[PDB]
Amino acid sequence: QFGSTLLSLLERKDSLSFDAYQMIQSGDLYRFSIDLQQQDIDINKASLE
Amino acid sequence: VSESYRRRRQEWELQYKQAEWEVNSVEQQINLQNMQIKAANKRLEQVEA
Repeated sequence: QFGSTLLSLLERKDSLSFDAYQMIQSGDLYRFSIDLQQQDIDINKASLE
Repeated sequence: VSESYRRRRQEWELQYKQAEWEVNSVEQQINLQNMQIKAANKRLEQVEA
């Protein structure tokens, strides 16, 4: 009972640590998305000129 | 002939200055292309990331 308690809790521990690390994977992608797209304001201004 | 030689210059006066101002207008279209060259580079690096 103690060994299966330790094992089944350790699956619950190492499952949720994956769900955590999977979120921060978005942080670089937002930076690159904004710093690519923002130029279309400068192109829409250059087209008005 | 004295009127005709006076009328003649005006056709070449217009033809050079309109062409000179289209030489001015084309300069915007070549300067605009830097933005899509930057966009294509800022696109490709995201697939690698």
